[PDB]
Amino acid sequence: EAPAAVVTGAAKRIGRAIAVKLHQTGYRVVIHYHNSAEAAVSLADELNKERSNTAVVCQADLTNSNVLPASCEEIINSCFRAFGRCDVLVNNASAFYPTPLVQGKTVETQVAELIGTNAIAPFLLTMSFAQRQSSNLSIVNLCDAMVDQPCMAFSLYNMGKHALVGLTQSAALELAPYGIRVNGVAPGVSLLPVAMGEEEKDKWRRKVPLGRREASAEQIADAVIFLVSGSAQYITGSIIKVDGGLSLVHA
Amino acid sequence: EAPAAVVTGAAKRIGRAIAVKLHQTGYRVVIHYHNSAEAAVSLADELNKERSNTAVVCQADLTNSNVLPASCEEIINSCFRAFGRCDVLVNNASAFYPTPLVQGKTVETQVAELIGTNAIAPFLLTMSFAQRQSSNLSIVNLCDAMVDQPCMAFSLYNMGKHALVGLTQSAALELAPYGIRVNGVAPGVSLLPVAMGEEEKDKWRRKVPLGRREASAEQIADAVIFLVSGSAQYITGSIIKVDGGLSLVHA
Amino acid sequence: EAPAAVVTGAAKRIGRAIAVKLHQTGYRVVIHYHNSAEAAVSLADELNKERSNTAVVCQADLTNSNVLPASCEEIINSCFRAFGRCDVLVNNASAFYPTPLVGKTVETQVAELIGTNAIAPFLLTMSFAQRQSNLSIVNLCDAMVDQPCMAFSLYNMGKHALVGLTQSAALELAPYGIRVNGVAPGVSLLPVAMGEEEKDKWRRKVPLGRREASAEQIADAVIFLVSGSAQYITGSIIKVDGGLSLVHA
Amino acid sequence: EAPAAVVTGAAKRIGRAIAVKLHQTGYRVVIHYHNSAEAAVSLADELNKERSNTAVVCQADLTNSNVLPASCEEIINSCFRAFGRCDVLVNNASAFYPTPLVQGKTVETQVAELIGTNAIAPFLLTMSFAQRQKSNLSIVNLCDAMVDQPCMAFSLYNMGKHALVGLTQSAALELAPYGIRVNGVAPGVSLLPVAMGEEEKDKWRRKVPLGRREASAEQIADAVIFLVSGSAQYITGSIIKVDGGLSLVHA
Ligand SMILES: NC(=O)c1ccc[n+]([C@@H]2O[C@H](COP(=O)([O-])OP(=O)(O)OC[C@H]3O[C@@H](n4cnc5c(N)ncnc54)[C@H](OP(=O)(O)O)[C@@H]3O)[C@@H](O)[C@H]2O)c1
Ligand SMILES: NC(=O)c1ccc[n+]([C@@H]2O[C@H](COP(=O)([O-])OP(=O)(O)OC[C@H]3O[C@@H](n4cnc5c(N)ncnc54)[C@H](OP(=O)(O)O)[C@@H]3O)[C@@H](O)[C@H]2O)c1
Ligand SMILES: NC(=O)c1ccc[n+]([C@@H]2O[C@H](COP(=O)([O-])OP(=O)(O)OC[C@H]3O[C@@H](n4cnc5c(N)ncnc54)[C@H](OP(=O)(O)O)[C@@H]3O)[C@@H](O)[C@H]2O)c1
Ligand SMILES: NC(=O)c1ccc[n+]([C@@H]2O[C@H](COP(=O)([O-])OP(=O)(O)OC[C@H]3O[C@@H](n4cnc5c(N)ncnc54)[C@H](OP(=O)(O)O)[C@@H]3O)[C@@H](O)[C@H]2O)c1
Ligand SMILES: Nc1nc(N)c2c(-c3ccccc3)c(-c3ccc(Br)cc3)[nH]c2n1
Ligand SMILES: Nc1nc(N)c2c(-c3ccccc3)c(-c3ccc(Br)cc3)[nH]c2n1
Ligand SMILES: Nc1nc(N)c2c(-c3ccccc3)c(-c3ccc(Br)cc3)[nH]c2n1
Ligand SMILES: Nc1nc(N)c2c(-c3ccccc3)c(-c3ccc(Br)cc3)[nH]c2n1
Repeated sequence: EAPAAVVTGAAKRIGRAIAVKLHQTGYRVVIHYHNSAEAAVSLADELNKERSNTAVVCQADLTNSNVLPASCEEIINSCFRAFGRCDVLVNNASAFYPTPLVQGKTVETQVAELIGTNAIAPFLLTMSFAQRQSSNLSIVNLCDAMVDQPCMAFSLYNMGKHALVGLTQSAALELAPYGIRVNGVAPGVSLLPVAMGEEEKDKWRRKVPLGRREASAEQIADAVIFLVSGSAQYITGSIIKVDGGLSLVHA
Repeated sequence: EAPAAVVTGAAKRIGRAIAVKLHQTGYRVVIHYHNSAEAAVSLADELNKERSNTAVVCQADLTNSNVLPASCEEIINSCFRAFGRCDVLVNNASAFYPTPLVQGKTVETQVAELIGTNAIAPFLLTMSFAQRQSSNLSIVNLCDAMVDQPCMAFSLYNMGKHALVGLTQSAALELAPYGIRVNGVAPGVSLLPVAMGEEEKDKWRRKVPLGRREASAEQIADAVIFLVSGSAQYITGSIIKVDGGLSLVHA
Repeated sequence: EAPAAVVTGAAKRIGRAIAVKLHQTGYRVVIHYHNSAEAAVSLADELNKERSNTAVVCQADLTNSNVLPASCEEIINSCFRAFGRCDVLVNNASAFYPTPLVGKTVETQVAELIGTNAIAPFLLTMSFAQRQSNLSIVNLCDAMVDQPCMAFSLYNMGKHALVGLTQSAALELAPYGIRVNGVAPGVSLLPVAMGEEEKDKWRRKVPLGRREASAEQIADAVIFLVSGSAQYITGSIIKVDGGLSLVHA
Repeated sequence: EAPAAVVTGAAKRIGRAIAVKLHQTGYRVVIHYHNSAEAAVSLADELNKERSNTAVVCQADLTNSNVLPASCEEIINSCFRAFGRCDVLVNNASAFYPTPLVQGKTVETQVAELIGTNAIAPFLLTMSFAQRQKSNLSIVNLCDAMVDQPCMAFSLYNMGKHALVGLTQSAALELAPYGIRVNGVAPGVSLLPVAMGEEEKDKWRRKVPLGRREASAEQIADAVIFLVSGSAQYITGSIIKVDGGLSLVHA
């Protein structure tokens, strides 16, 4: 029978691309979302129309809180519900905005959001994924290739992305006895943020040595697909950059 | 007059060695502690017996919560109250224990203590240290040379230490325009846990290529006070391992 | 027409599996070898007997010396002569033996270890870039580069050099559309030569399945990096180590 | 009795600054040099005026060749003949010029020079240092903080420096039983070529978060002094960036 995948924040952009490619590949999918209800379901529609009863949505806030453990357990239960199993988890949902260390939301809701989405939620979803368990179980976390050359005033965001690296590695180690492989994919400049002015998008595009453009979500998705495939059966603890060389450029 | 430093989790072991070294090099010191009140006031007595009015204790749970921001603000304030300045902050305090992904603290609490002590409280304390500001201002984060080869089942801890790497870097970037340098010191195996039985202590020592033993607490302190000193005026963002070669030893 | 690939040290073990997989994917191949000439011409038969005229062999010593640049120029040149093109270069060949800080001369140890693992790869890359689709290079790195074997420093030195090439050439060749990346095995394809004790010694260390990578698992990552699914990947090095580099002493 | 150090390319600039400081710390010094005989000797003199019979010079080419092992072995013997002991070795001489991949030394020569100076000579020097020694014995390699963010068209230089990281770690591990520590110091932007236009110099300075200026050679030397000191006695395999945050700045 077909294998099943959760993708968090899958309604749009890189998560959507990841869900769709998983689906094209043969996976059933749980499309998680938080605010983007309509677009989660029009994606479920498009997927179901290709193959019936192979895409469900599932809603949750992944901010850090007393209920996040329960919420994450439910994101996983929702895959066991819909489809009777969970083979793959993709931690993609991510909050991303500035948090200057100096003044010239409150700071703890910033902690909860940035940290929760980017680290703690992936950790709990990792627990829950593992608890339930010729399989090919793997997890893939959306990392950041610029993690060691971070943007100005984004410390919390970066602490979250650093912790996810930490999680990737710890969980790879601890869960390899179970055959649960844990890897990551590190976009650099990919789909630019929607509000960003077009002249700012071009600035960033120009930085990238491979063809002076951002990666398509599709291109990110391909690195994910590879890591979930049987061609990655010996890979765990690896974080593939997909950055066009961006991480290599000195200031 | 004499500079002032805050050392978190300073009552004993490595934090006490830092406090002491900074005091001998001529700093006044805030000795932050959590539960170890006796050892803390005992340390501050010794240090004030050496040099009257140069040491204070300040108490605070560094567990993550919505008041942790004010608790950190107050640690910094305590230093400005007692001494009129704050030149150096050492982020030493840390919670350490297994958090197995697969199986009595709640996980939420496990998250709050492990992330909050090793990453969030430092972020917050950095913000406040920055906010409150001839001078040689620096921060020194106690990190972990094994961060990329972590203990089995210490994933929340390892995510906190990783995030602490991220802060060190992002903060160093963000606060260099203020002349605030931000660096780290990364033990490997130093003073073993108080209640580890000698036999297990030795398994760990035998792994150290340089001497087959652990770093004394002073050996850690030395790296700290180097990084604080004017012999490091241009160092920012560096984390210095003090692991006697252990991170280089493969399995 | 079908793309072409150079694989160094492709007569046997990982290098061979890589030449084979690239052939299955529809590439023509230049099979480089040094001493393993019998194996090398046998491989070429297999592949040519499967698709005619799609494999040649090419002998070279990749030890550092003043004729290396010429040797490396000629390996690339061999691919152009045999196939009219060269889309992919795989730096695989590598010398591997202890060189303690306390057989052969230290100058011969330097020239074999640094040559094979670093200098030939740099030379071959140069020649590859200068003779010019989905063009790219894959360097076989080493997942244990930052946690090495005791006494293997010339070797390690080579591998570190390789990382730097991989990055330096990734960045430099990008405006020419050449991608450069790496695959980094942990403990892989253990010989029958090694003792059961010593083979089990390494196998016990690997978190994922208590075993070494197969030649073909290392090759899989290679072909992923040359494929149209890696078009935005350059500068990247993929560990394929079953968790080994995450294991503390 | 006074300890003794070898410093390669000690005539000028950073290595001289290292020699001076080792000297001012109490070291007798071997000042090695290749073409700068006149400044080598003027330094030997300046130092010997300070303390008689504490500084010699030793000329050699450190390009890779059949005679490099012997030339390196001599350099070490030179310190032994002069001072009766070899305590510290600082590998600092480096060739540095662009070697583009794509269309007037021959490439064989460039290899020999860039890899010999940066990598093979430090290895051969490390062998002989070690061979003689079988206390506070340490080696310090001058590394590069931009080694993973390389300058465009400096592949052979970058390979050199990369191999050097590899030696540091390899040697640290292997020489640890002999009590010999092996560390590195990783300048980012220090002394700019004398002849480089100030307008070109400023483009590098302005990159540097910490004070928008290059490291002085004494700042680099402060890190080396630390590494050789008794404060660094458990420190091996470590590389300390001295870069004012430039390694942290993205494109
Ligand atoms: N874009 C890039 O160039 C880039 C660069 C480096 C790394 N990455 C990483 O690659 C991944 C994908 O990036 P992206 O730009 O596609 O992400 P994105 O557009 O910022 O957001 C991804 C999704 O995360 C979900 N999300 C945000 N906050 C949440 C919360 N509190 N609870 C639950 N879900 C939440 C959102 O879902 P709803 O819309 O359903 O509310 C959103 O659609 C991320 O992990 C990102 O950090 C991306
Ligand atoms: N020891 C090692 O071998 C080693 C290895 C790697 C890294 N490091 C790092 O070096 C630093 C010192 O190590 P160590 O072994 O001396 O640390 P430790 O004794 O395990 O912890 C130091 C102190 O941190 C404080 N702390 C713990 N939980 C807290 C909470 N919720 N709120 C406030 N404070 C809390 C405690 O103070 P009270 O006693 O007053 O409660 C504790 O005494 C740590 O960051 C550690 O991770 C040490
Ligand atoms: N095997 C592992 O576990 C492992 C681990 C980490 C990294 N890697 C890397 O992955 C790659 C493949 O590994 P491997 O174990 O398959 O390699 P291997 O069998 O040790 O060597 C492969 C080939 O390199 C060639 N070679 C050696 N010295 C040479 C010289 N002076 N000139 C030209 N060619 C020479 C030999 O060709 P001939 O037989 O024709 O003489 C040999 O067949 C290597 O770069 C290796 O370092 C492997
Ligand atoms: N300055 C920087 O910004 C920077 C940045 C990153 C790393 N570093 C590293 O820090 C170290 C010192 O840098 P620096 O700028 O002061 O050095 P440098 O001036 O570029 O060169 C140092 C010395 O190396 C010697 N040298 C060159 N080729 C040689 C050969 N074939 N054999 C023997 N010696 C040779 C020269 O000695 P003679 O003059 O006697 O011929 C020269 O004075 C170097 O290893 C460098 O790579 C420096
Ligand atoms: N969830 C999420 N969304 C994003 N949109 C980004 C973006 C993003 C922001 C601006 C332009 C392109 C991508 C990044 C990001 C991280 C480090 C650096 Br250096 C640069 C960008 N992380 C991100 N994470
Ligand atoms: N606050 C704190 N206390 C500690 N006692 C440790 C210890 C510690 C405990 C037992 C034996 C050696 C060290 C560590 C630690 C970090 C990485 C690895 Br791999 C292993 C342990 N972090 C620690 N952090
Ligand atoms: N060209 C080449 N051949 C090899 N056979 C190896 C081997 C190898 C060694 C022992 C058993 C099997 C393969 C490795 C290798 C590198 C780092 C560590 Br830590 C351990 C092994 N590199 C290698 N490179
Ligand atoms: N032996 C040597 N000398 C130098 N003068 C440099 C310089 C240097 C040359 C000009 C301006 C600034 C520094 C560098 C260097 C390292 C990383 C980058 Br990204 C760029 C240059 N390495 C060097 N190595």
